[PDB]
Amino acid sequence: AKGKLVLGLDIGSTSIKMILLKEQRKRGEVIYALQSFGMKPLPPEAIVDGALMNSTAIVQAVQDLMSELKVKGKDVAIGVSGHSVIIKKIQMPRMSQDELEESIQWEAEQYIPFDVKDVNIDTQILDGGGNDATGQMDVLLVAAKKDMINDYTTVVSEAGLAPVVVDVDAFAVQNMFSVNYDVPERETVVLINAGASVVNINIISNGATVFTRDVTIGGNQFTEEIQKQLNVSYEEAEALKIGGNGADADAVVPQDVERVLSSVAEQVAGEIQRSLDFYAGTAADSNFSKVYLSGGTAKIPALFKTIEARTGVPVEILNPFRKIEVDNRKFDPAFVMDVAPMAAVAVGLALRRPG
Amino acid sequence: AKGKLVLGLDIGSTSIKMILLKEQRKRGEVIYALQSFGMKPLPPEAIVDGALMNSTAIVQAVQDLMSELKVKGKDVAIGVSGHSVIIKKIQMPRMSQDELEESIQWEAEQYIPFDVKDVNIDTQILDGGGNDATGQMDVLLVAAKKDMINDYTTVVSEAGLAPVVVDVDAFAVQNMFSVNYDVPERETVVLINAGASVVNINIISNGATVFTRDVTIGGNQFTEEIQKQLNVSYEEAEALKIGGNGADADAVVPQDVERVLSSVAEQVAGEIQRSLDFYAGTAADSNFSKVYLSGGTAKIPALFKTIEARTGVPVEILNPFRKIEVDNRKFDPAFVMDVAPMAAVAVGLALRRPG
Amino acid sequence: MMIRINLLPVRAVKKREMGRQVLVLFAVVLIGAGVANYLWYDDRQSELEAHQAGVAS
Amino acid sequence: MDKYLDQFVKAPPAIKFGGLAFVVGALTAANFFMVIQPTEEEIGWAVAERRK
Repeated sequence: AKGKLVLGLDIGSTSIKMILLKEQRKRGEVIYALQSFGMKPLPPEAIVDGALMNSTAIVQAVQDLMSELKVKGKDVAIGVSGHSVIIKKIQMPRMSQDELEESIQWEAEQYIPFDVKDVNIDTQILDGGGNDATGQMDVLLVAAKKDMINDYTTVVSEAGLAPVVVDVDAFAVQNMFSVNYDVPERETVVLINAGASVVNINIISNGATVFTRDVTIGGNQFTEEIQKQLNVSYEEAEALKIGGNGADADAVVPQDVERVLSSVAEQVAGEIQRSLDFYAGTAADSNFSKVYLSGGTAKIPALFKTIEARTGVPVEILNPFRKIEVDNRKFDPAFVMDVAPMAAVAVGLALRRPG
Repeated sequence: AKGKLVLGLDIGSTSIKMILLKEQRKRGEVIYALQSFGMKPLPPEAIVDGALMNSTAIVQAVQDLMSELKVKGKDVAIGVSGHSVIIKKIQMPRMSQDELEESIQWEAEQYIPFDVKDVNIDTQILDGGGNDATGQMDVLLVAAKKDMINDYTTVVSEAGLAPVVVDVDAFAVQNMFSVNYDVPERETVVLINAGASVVNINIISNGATVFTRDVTIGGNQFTEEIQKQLNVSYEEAEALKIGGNGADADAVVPQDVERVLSSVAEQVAGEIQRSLDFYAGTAADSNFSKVYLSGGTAKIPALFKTIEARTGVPVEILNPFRKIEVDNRKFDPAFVMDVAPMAAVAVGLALRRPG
Repeated sequence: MMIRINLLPVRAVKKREMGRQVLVLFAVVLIGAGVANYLWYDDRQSELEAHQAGVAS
Repeated sequence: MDKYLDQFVKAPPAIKFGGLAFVVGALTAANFFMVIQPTEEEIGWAVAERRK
């Protein structure tokens, strides 16, 4: 049946977040609108290497999410870990669906360092109806171990939730910006999601993904450098990162901290430069246009100006919540804006769920 | 038959307290009223890890309570240890009572790190009559080992007492404030009970609990830091805490003591901030309202102002005894006020007992 | 925009199918063995009738 | 514990069916043996009767 499911940030690693939008009625009109959202930091040991090592416990957390939410709904879309999925482009020939799925599996086979023992899904980077059989096939494959998917369906089964879509974060984060991207149909845009476990880059023409690349570096690395240089626990080093780096009174601490985080800033900048250079192969001659940031690791004070000057691209924070109606009597736009970067995916597969 | 039972503070750890209210007659009118109360510090070794390591001795204490009280009554409500109970929310579907109890057990099963081997009880966070079958079920489960319950029924059986209700302290402490909470039906209130073994937070809209969380930190930690820093016995460190921290002549001792207790003050503040942040997930944008304190650990001098400034919430002591009639010829309001925080639960399951 | 869904198709499907086929094979073998046990029972009832004729003799 | 429980929602249709099948195979072995033995007994009673 046609349900409006729900949306968790299941591979937040730092935080399990969840969002409910639905058909909100005002004055006889109805549109998608924010109904609830919820956030709880992920207890350690629940996720290791992108897999759910403690399914039942993560369940306890998710159920806390749902009751905090005060939500009736028990269907969910969610996402796999960027560390748990291989995303990559694949060229084939256009044919019948079965022959494409089998051919797709066959070509992925070498590119997957595991047996299959793999869950596979593709989508075509260009519309298949625009080309004939045998010509101009391009699918991109998302590939994953059963043990990961099975871990996640475990967690979901036990929260009393029923999954309908297991999506991927680099593209789920885009659904909030897809209209605004579809406004410029020939502009090349970059989208960085700097998370706690991984940083994704996806770069597009319009809301047509051209490619994606996932970098092991993330906010965990900043926190871990802070922790190393002041023998601090992870959580206190995390707080020192957050409030340490951005307070109006922080004038004495960007020496002590920035000197700690400077190697990470350098290595992130070099890895992003490297990724951009590895893309930039047919437009020899050109430059970039504009880009956005998502993920809480983005919120590092001044990091946006640094990435802007260092990558030669205007990098801007963006408010996902502009894609959904927000009742000002139930949510104030200021904070909603404040947690927009963390919640981008969390409302991402969320517009996926009343699709 | 319809009895007016009694009320002990069985998991006081620092103190076994007991209260008798009943239908008091004055001028042809009758209302609930305080009849007696009694307090004896707990013989240590009687409770270990929230269990009655020894029913029989605790029995001797409880019977001292009853004779001190001068009470005819031999029926009792009591409470389990916060360390002995798992309290947590649970989402299900509304149906027949049997199907809900079994379904409830089934969902709790993973969330209980023991076999069942567990006594289980739920109540619905919203009225069940307000929703149809299959939709909008929410119970919260209280779960406990048999060995604990059996320890307690042991102690009770031997004091000559008969239990009718084995309640939980985080909610029993609220029955004194339930009317005053029901006065603001949409205000979000926090209630902290800082005990000797545990600190509970329950936060409500009206007298409708929204959640509870139990923190291992408590007054025992303050006493134990005082003991560590001056190689004192537990009892003398406890007295130094009590009178040391609050006398008018204490001007020289809040350096010696406060420096001892400062790490505990910090860690308590951080744990309370953490709990509050882990709740605060649907009202992104909002702030707190008002809150109360119960438990003797609250009575730390100035702790209320500290928690008020540190948590961003007005935290106030409150007099439970306002819910019951008090004959000024048998009790003077000043002291009654003085031991109100310790006795909040002690009159809590006490209004539970002429229910 | 790319819309992907790793919610379980192929490997479970292949295993549910293999699970079906192994059971059909079990069923076929057991029906055949059944028919053998039968046919045997009939030759045995015939032999019993011949022998009871002899006993009458 | 739930990881085992979803291993139980994925697979043991196959494992339960299999167990049922090994059991029915055993029972058919047993009844075939229990029809072979009355054959031998019957040839025996033949050999007695003819000797009478």
